Amino acid sequence: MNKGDITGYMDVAQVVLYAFWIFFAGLIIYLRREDRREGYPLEDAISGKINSLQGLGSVFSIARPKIFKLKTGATYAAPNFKRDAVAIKATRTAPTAGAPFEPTGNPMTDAVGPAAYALRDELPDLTLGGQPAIVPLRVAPTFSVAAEDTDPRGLPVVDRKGAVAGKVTDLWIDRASIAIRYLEVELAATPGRKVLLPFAATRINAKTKSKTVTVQSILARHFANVPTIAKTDSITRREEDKVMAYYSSGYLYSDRV
Amino acid sequence: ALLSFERKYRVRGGTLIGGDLFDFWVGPFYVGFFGVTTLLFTVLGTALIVWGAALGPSWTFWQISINPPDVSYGLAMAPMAKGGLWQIITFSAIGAFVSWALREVEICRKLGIGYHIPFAFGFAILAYVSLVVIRPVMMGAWGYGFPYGFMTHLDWVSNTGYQYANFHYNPAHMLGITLFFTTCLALALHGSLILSAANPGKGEVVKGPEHENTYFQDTIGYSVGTLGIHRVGLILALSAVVWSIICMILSGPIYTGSWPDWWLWWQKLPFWNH
Amino acid sequence: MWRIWQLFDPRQALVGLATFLFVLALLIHFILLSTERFNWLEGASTK
Amino acid sequence: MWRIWQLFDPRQALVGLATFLFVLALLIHFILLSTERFNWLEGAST
Amino acid sequence: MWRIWQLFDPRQALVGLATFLFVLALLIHFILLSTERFNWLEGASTK
Amino acid sequence: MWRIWQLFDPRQALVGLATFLFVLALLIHFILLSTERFNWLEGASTK
Amino acid sequence: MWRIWQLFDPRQALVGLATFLFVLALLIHFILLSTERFNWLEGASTK
Amino acid sequence: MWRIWQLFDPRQALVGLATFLFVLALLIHFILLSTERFNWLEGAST
Amino acid sequence: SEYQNILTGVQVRTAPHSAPIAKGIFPRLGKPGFSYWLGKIGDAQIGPIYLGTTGVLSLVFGFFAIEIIGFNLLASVNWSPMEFGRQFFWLGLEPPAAEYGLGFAPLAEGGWWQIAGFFLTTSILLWWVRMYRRARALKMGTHTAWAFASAIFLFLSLGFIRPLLMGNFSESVPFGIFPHLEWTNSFSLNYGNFFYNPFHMLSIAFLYGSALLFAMHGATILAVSRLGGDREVEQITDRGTAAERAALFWRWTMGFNATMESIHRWAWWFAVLCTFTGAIGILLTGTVVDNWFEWGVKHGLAPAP
Amino acid sequence: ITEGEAKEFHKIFTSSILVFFGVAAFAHLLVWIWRPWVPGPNGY
Amino acid sequence: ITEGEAKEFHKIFTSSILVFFGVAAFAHLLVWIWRPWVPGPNGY
Amino acid sequence: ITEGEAKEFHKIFTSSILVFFGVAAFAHLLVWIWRPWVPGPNGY
Amino acid sequence: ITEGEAKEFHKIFTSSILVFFGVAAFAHLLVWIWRPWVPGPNGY
Amino acid sequence: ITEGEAKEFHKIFTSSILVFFGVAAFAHLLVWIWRPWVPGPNGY
Amino acid sequence: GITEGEAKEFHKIFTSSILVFFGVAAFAHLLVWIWRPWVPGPNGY
Ligand SMILES: CCCCCCCCCCCCCC(=O)OC[C@H](COP(=O)(O)OCC(O)COP(=O)(O)OC[C@@H](COC(=O)CCCCCCCCCCCCC)OC(=O)CCCCCCCCCCCCC)OC(=O)CCCCCCCCCCCCC
Ligand code: 07D
Ligand code: 07D
Ligand code: 07D
Ligand SMILES: CC[C@H]1c2cc3[nH]c4c(c3C)C(=O)[C@H](C(=O)OC)c4c3nc(cc4[nH]c(cc(n2)[C@@H]1C)c(C(C)=O)c4C)[C@@H](C)[C@@H]3CCC(=O)OC/C=C(\C)CCC[C@H](C)CCC[C@H](C)CCCC(C)C
Ligand SMILES: CC[C@H]1c2cc3[nH]c4c(c3C)C(=O)[C@H](C(=O)OC)c4c3nc(cc4[nH]c(cc(n2)[C@@H]1C)c(C(C)=O)c4C)[C@@H](C)[C@@H]3CCC(=O)OC/C=C(\C)CCC[C@H](C)CCC[C@H](C)CCCC(C)C
Ligand SMILES: COC1=C(OC)C(=O)C(C/C=C(\C)CC/C=C(\C)CC/C=C(\C)CC/C=C(\C)CC/C=C(\C)CC/C=C(\C)CC/C=C(\C)CC/C=C(\C)CC/C=C(\C)CCC=C(C)C)=C(C)C1=O
Ligand SMILES: COC1=C(OC)C(=O)C(C/C=C(\C)CC/C=C(\C)CC/C=C(\C)CC/C=C(\C)CC/C=C(\C)CC/C=C(\C)CC/C=C(\C)CC/C=C(\C)CC/C=C(\C)CCC=C(C)C)=C(C)C1=O
Ligand SMILES: CCCCCCCC/C=C/CCCCCCCC(=O)O[C@H](COC(=O)CCCCCCCCCCCCCCC)COP(=O)(O)OC[C@@H](O)CO
Ligand SMILES: COC(C)(C)C/C=C/C(C)=C/C=C/C(C)=C/C=C/C(C)=C/C=C\C=C(C)\C=C\C=C(C)\C=C\C=C(C)\C=C\CC(C)(C)OC
Ligand SMILES: [Cl-]
Ligand SMILES: [Fe+3]
Repeated sequence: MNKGDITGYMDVAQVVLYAFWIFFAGLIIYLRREDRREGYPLEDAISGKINSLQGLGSVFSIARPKIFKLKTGATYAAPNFKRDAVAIKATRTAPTAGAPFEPTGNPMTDAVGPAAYALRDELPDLTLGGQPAIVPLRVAPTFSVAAEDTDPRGLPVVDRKGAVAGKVTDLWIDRASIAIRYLEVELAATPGRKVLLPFAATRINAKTKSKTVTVQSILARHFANVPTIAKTDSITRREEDKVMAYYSSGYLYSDRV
Repeated sequence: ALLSFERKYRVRGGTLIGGDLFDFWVGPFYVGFFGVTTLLFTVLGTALIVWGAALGPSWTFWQISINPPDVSYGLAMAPMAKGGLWQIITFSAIGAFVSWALREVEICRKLGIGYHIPFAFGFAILAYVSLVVIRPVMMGAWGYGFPYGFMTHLDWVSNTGYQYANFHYNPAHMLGITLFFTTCLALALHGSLILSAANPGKGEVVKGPEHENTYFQDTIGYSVGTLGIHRVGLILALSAVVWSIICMILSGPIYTGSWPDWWLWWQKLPFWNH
Repeated sequence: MWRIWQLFDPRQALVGLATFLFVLALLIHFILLSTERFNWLEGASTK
Repeated sequence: MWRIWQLFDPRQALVGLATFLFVLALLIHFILLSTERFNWLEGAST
Repeated sequence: MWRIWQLFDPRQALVGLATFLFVLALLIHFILLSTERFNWLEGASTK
Repeated sequence: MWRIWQLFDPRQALVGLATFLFVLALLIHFILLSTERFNWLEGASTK
Repeated sequence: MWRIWQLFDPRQALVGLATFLFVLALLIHFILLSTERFNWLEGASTK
Repeated sequence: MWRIWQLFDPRQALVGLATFLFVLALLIHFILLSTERFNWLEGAST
Repeated sequence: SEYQNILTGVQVRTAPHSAPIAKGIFPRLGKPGFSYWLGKIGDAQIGPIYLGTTGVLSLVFGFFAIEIIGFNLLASVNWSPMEFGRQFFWLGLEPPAAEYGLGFAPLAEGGWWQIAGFFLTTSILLWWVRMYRRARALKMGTHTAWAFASAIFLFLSLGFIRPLLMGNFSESVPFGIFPHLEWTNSFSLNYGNFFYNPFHMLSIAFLYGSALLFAMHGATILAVSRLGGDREVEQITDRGTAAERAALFWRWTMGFNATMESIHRWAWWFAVLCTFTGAIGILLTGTVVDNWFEWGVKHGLAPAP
Repeated sequence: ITEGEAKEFHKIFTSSILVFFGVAAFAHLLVWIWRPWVPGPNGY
Repeated sequence: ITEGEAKEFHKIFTSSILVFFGVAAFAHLLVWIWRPWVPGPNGY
Repeated sequence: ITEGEAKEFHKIFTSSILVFFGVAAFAHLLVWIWRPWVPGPNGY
Repeated sequence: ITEGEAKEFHKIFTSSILVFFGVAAFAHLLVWIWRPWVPGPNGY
Repeated sequence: ITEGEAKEFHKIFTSSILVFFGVAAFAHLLVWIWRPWVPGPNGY
Repeated sequence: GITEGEAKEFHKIFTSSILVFFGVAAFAHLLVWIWRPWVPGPNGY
């Protein structure tokens, strides 16, 4: 029956469906442009020169830089076209572009693989009030652990093999998100040395009365090499990245190093 | 080619099996041993699907359909032309999906991240395995599996639902639906909030966690926060799948009647059974 | 038995007990209203 | 029995009691409206 | 009795009371519209 | 009565009141249109 | 066996035990109401 | 065999057993109620 | 096992606070509370809620609609609370029959449904204005209101816009639990199986894709949560290793990846397109396609019967 | 809130509620005169 | 709100509510003259 | 609450609850006179 | 709660529960006189 | 919990189970007299 | 987490308790067998 027809065979529902397919293809192009605001252009794996297999859609592939305005009055561009140095403290196992790298030295201190981090700003994340967000409870007297929970302070810090790394001496809290981000651990060896421990790299074990912070990521010997921070009461985004990357590398490297 | 930050992460190691032999990249793709076995099962199962299309009556993509054996075969292996093809494709697909999950584990190991993604994908695999293995085994015939075809799997859904009079009345199906709708709602809200904070408008500075929490406190009186929403969004999607699996293990293996008639227990409760 | 008030707070006990006994009583009256014999508001005969 | 007001806050008590009594009263009037004998608005005969 | 205004904030009381009385009144007018005898807009007879 | 405006913000009062009265007025006009006798646009007879 | 109370908190134990025994009792009465023979409220004959 | 209580926490053993044994007992009573011969409440003939 | 970051073990407290907004007619209402179990999943603060003129309007219209529904449901069981509970899921308020067109039906014959539907519609559209204006007050983008507009477009298509195209309300949706399910069943059967409606197929693909994306994205952010990945807007404005490793996991897995910002656009568009393509599929049904299986046979979805 | 404020409110409240009940009683009387709502033994 | 501006608001409120009720009362009178809404014993 | 305020509240509470039950008892008596609600053996 | 405070509460609780059971027992007696709820062999 | 306190609780617990089982046994006896629940060979 | 004499103490009460539990159950099974046995003969029940 003639109701929907546009031609002998063509009809409105079919036309509306192809109009959707045209829209959806255009949307995928838009979405893929947004996906390319970090990391692009692509580079040759060996030389690091800007190269990749590209069609004529290359001309629409990467968007003009959008500018984010930060409440400090600084800005961030995306794409910024900044890229990592071509040289790293590792070498390929075979000369082909697809080959993996082997670390030249200690990968955890050389910051390669899961020990690698981004060169974030040497600035702390800020509260809406402009104060640094992540600070020890020593400096945030209005914060407290909820009365229902175990306070980590004074607990021993223990690795997966049962060696004591130290004791918890402070909590670093995020004033903006209202959460514990790090524990500040005084080391058992070189007593008086303090290191940050990412709180999500821990759990509290309380099956036995002398409850303890267990750390699966790294062994007790690795705590002495945890990256240091420049200030005693604030931490930059770069220092956060450096510390968190170090512990994330433990699952691959801690039985090597 | 590589992303501007990729090279420093492309280290050796993290493989579950096979050692160094497979530990390399083909363009953007990581290979590994489970990459190879992914390709093995993928090519086999795909070519067997195309073979089934060549055997069948049409090349119209929507109409192509590889069907399970007749229920009269029970759980025996059928002849290739009589449903055995569907059986080989099914176990090749299991091989492919399991290989894909284990390949993701190797990538997680190399990057020092947690295993949440292959774990979550394991619920997709379990849902597929429930429909093509567990349910037909408990019902005693491979012929209860869904056919591999663009429209014919939807026909199987239709036939299977109306076999129980009206599938909307399955209580686990109602809960599965609720969680699927809630997942899409939560995703719409989560995508919107991050974009509204990152893109406040021309002449406005990027907003942070306090604004993010304040928007949903102002609108609906609660904020789950930036970590909680990813926990919730994951749990919602996985629970929707779990209840979908339950609704299908109920229908046929356990409960065989009309789902509308099941609810008559409610009207018979003694405090209102007048 | 007075030592049970060393086990339990009287404030909590009474609020819980009031809630329990009301719901129980409401349940029982609704059960009776579902019967032919004991629905007093409809008053079927004892044939 | 007056010591119950040392046990419980009168403000919470009266709000709870007023809510309880209203909902109970409304329930009973709805029950009666559903009957043949006691629906005063429909007024079936005896 | 006047001590009740020491016990309760009038700014909460009068809004809660106004809301309560409206919802009750709306319910009663709706109930009457549902009846034959008292649906004044429909205007059935009393034969 | 004027003391009410020190107890309540006059803006909050007028917004609440105007909201209530518009919704009520709209409800009543729709109710009358939903009737035979009082739907002035359809204009049925007084039979 | 008084050493049970050195394993288990009597307060928690009594709350759990009372909750279990109520739910069990309530189940058994509902089971009997479902039978012909033991539904005392309907009172079928012992033919 | 008392060494088993150094191996397993007695408090978990009792809570585990009580949970297991109740669920098992309740299952068996419901299985019997599903039979003509042993449903004592329906009481069919032999 | 390592910490999987699914539940917050130790959670902190502080004085409740929120971002400033300009003074309105109404302040933020309620005393902020905290609950322990919400603090395990997410933020603990059961914070204050904003009202405002649009909030008053939406709740008043919506309350009237809910009362009109609820009173009609209870009236349909002759006011019995026992039969109300016994029948609750089966109770519904039905639209008018087709002979009334789009004019006001008699109250008992769907006039109450028309009033309830209008008041519910108005309340929802006022809630859209609320979601919009709360973002502008916080100097945030309006993305949430525009996502909500897609859900509303399906709701309006179901309830009013298709009736407007059909010229009557008879196939509009009844207010009732099993009744709106029964409407969904009968609508598919009357128009020749909704599985063959391609826009229903699209709507399903985006519904499945939404659960796919949230499973992928939720698992991704938790996988990088020991690297600070849950701090997404900070990662958007200063790319950390968490955003780098999230990108590389997906690139190495499937050959391509998003950014920390753009994954939220993928999320936004998939959930939107579920209801948008849904609404189009409803508006084409009966207006231009009377039987979707027959349309499918014409366009090669199925062999000729 | 003082005793003086409470008693000031109370007397205005007492006046307002007695007005409201007076008008409601008048309304109920007129409705009863139109159609009473307690049925006899034989109904209405 | 001061007592001075409370009393001015109360004046304008008192005038406007009475005018609103006055127009509404006349509207009800005109509608009653057109079609009254209390039915007699035999209905309308 | 203090002993003195607890004692005081109990007085006004006692007066008002007795008034509430007194009015309810009168309401139940009138309804019983209209239509009693305990049926006989033959029903009503 | 002190020992004496527990013993005092137990006194008021004991009288209250016995009064509650006493009213309930009288209600059950009146209901039994109206219609007993244990059926004989022939049923009701 | 100290031994004397555990023994004190056990004394009252032991008394309570005996009362509870005693009442329940009396209840089961009366129900058995009304209608026994172990059927004979022919059933009930 | 418990000492030798403490494990032995628990074992003593456990051994008593389980024998009491099995003794009541064996009595219950005997009564049920006398009522209606649950091993069918060759002709069935
Ligand atoms: C053997 C088994 C094979 C099973 C089937 C597999 C299908 C997919 C093919 C997978 C293999 C592709 C390999 C490849 O392309 O490598 C390029 C790379 C050299 O490249 P390069 O130098 O590094 O430069 C590349 C770069 O410039 C390109 O740009 P960019 O980096 O921004 O993007 C990367 C591409 C990569 O894409 C892929 O690899 C495939 C992506 C997945 C396609 C899946 C299609 C089917 C699903 C439904 C589609 C739906 C589309 C709409 O990224 C993309 O293109 C991503 C596009 C994403 C669009 C998402 C849309 C979602 C919509 C969902 C549906 C909604 C419905 C309502 O190669 C080399 O280095 C040399 C050595 C390898 C040579 C490869 C030769 C060809 C292999 C073909 C395999 C056999 C295929 C049958
Ligand atoms: C339109 C202007 C211009 C034009 C010359 C051009 C033409 C073609 N492109 Mg393209 N494209 C252009 C621009 C551009 N392009 C892409 C991408 C991709 C990827 C994945 C996206 C996909 O799902 O595409 C969806 C469709 C979209 C985006 C529209 C262009 C493609 C069409 C109409 C071809 C569709 C027909 C097929 C048989 C299927 C092709 C294979 C797959 C999708 C796997 C995929 C392989 C692809 C295929 C092709 C083909 C076969 C052709 C032919 C026939 O000439 N294009 C995106 C990407 O990530 O690239 C790595 C992306 O960013 C981007 C940009 C900006
Ligand atoms: C007449 C039909 C009748 C009707 C009344 C009705 C209606 C509705 N229902 Mg239903 N339904 C009916 C019957 C019926 N219903 C279901 C199911 C559901 C679920 C589906 C999601 C799910 O399960 O995802 C389970 C997920 C799986 C199985 C995951 C599969 C994917 C995997 C492993 C990965 C595959 C990957 C590749 C192959 C790679 C390819 C290559 C490349 C891309 C390059 C969901 C909750 C649900 C929703 C609704 C709604 C919203 C409605 C509305 C609005 O009316 N229904 C199915 C299920 O539970 O399955 C476990 C099931 O089998 C079944 C039946 C027979
Ligand atoms: C026999 C049944 C038959 C069978 C073949 C089949 C089966 C399946 N289908 Mg389907 N379906 C059938 C019929 C059918 N199907 C749909 C729709 C869909 C979409 C809904 C998207 C959405 O988000 O909805 C859900 C969103 C809505 C409805 C819009 C947002 C909601 C709003 C604004 C309301 C806000 C609420 C308040 C403020 C509260 C007010 C309070 C009170 C009233 C008390 C979704 C993708 C989808 C899924 C599947 C699956 C998974 C299956 C499987 C596995 O079988 N189906 C709807 C539509 O868009 O159709 C194009 C629709 O109308 C319609 C019909 C009639
Ligand atoms: C469990 C929650 C949700 C979920 C999660 C999820 N899915 C996932 C992941 C996660 C977390 C991944 O990491 C993984 C991924 O890589 O995503 C990009 C994946 C994935 N989810 C996918 C799809 C998918 N997920 C779905 C559903 C869901 N996935 C759930 C809603 C659906 C539905 C409901 O329809 C689909 C289609 C893929 C994009 C991807 C897995 C890719 C993969 O396994 O690749 C290797 C295999 C192949 C390339 C092809 C193998 C071919 C076989 C040999 C034959 C298969 C034939 C088949 C049996 C029949 C087909 C006919 C149809 C018409 C029925
Ligand atoms: C993109 C598609 C998905 C989607 C998106 C979506 N939904 C949304 C949004 C978005 C982006 C919102 O912004 C909005 C929202 O607020 O989310 C939190 C909303 C929303 N999605 C909703 C529901 C919903 N979404 C659904 C689906 C979907 N939503 C899709 C999957 C579904 C279903 C069936 O799948 C439902 C049921 C709501 C929770 C919410 C919109 C709320 C709204 O409009 O409320 C209007 C008001 C009322 C209903 C009235 C309530 C009245 C109270 C009882 C008053 C009590 C107090 C008062 C003071 C009394 C006064 C009495 C006096 C007047 C006498
Ligand atoms: C960057 O990070 C971000 C955050 O932080 C900064 C965030 O915070 C959020 C925001 C997200 C959240 C706060 C939590 C999201 C969680 C979910 C979607 C999953 C669980 C569901 C909800 C929390 C409900 C969502 C809806 C809400 C809160 C209502 C919004 C609307 C109003 C307040 C007004 C109108 C609606 C009202 C008054 C109530 C609506 C109804 C319900 C909520 C359901 C009530 C239940 C029923 C009707 C019963 C149904 C079931 C029945 C009958 C049978 C079973 C019985 C039961 C009792 C269930 C995001 C997205 C985010 O990106
Ligand atoms: C924090 O925010 C996050 C981001 O980041 C910042 C993100 O990005 C994402 C990710 C999300 C998005 C980018 C959004 C878009 C995604 C979706 C909408 C989800 C749906 C996805 C798709 C539609 C894409 C589907 C594509 C898939 C599954 C990939 C298909 C590819 C293959 C099967 C090939 C795999 C390759 C392997 C195993 C190895 C290499 C092989 C080849 C390149 C080709 C074949 C092989 C050869 C040529 C040679 C080698 C062969 C051998 C040895 C074997 C030979 C023998 C044979 C038999 C073949 C998320 C979640 C996120 O939260
Ligand atoms: C001219 C004379 C010859 C001399 C030159 C010869 C040598 C050169 C040839 C290169 C072409 C082959 C490589 C193709 C990949 C090259 C890279 C690529 O993506 O190309 C696009 C086509 O991709 C692709 O079809 C990739 C396709 C991959 C998957 C193919 C599957 C085929 C089998 C299943 C089919 C049925 C499925 C079922 C259908 C129902 C086209 O560009 P386009 O700008 O959009 O790129 C996006 C980018 O530019 C954005 O930055
Ligand atoms: C007071 O105490 C409480 C709250 C307990 C009272 C009780 C409340 C209860 C129990 C309420 C229960 C409600 C239920 C069970 C609701 C179920 C609702 C469902 C499932 C609804 C599902 C879908 C409905 C849809 C999509 C309907 C949409 C209708 C629309 C959009 C209609 C619009 C109509 C218009 C605009 C009419 C225009 C015509 C005019 C009015 C202009 O002329 C006639
Ligand atoms: Cl966990
Ligand atoms: Fe996110």
